[PDB]
Amino acid sequence: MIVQLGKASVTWTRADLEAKLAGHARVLIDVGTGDGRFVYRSAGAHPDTYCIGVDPAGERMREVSWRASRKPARGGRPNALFVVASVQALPEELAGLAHTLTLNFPWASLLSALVLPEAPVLEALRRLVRPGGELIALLNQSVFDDRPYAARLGLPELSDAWLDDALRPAYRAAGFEIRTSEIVDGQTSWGQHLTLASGRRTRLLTAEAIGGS
Repeated sequence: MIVQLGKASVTWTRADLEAKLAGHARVLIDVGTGDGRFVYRSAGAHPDTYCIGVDPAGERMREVSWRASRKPARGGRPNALFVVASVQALPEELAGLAHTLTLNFPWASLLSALVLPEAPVLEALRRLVRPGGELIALLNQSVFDDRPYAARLGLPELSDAWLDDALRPAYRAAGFEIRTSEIVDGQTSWGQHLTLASGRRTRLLTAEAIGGS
């Protein structure tokens, strides 16, 4: 596994990770974390939780990973970790660790993978989650469109029909049972909505990882 530490990228093993994991009751993984501030904040709010931000561009994470690696009084957060990788090749060292897996405003390709959906991606995310653990997605169509020009199909509205025919089976087919499908609002003034939605309509999707018994 590649870990980001300021401008440095260091190689870690499963063993290295487990040494850090010890002493933490929960594990959070944020996929497509960007600048990583969500993971940095989570680390502060939940000392019990080891918080891992993942992004395929190390440099996006330079600032936060350097800051989180300082002494606590200087802003260090030792239960924070930043890993460079994409959903298309997630590091094996992360398999089965997450209680909570977040996808916050994924770009169009990743958003597509979640709402069409796309089995290989769904299967890939499921590999990160412990049984009984949760996938939480904040979905918004104003994100950056990273898809090739030809792949710009129109994306579906997450209606009950869509959930029933497209998403539930496909998520069950990947090891996930969809819990929540809700519009994040549904009466602020014009912009309080957009601060807490960002921008217009964002929907929340949650699913529980299901295993044997």
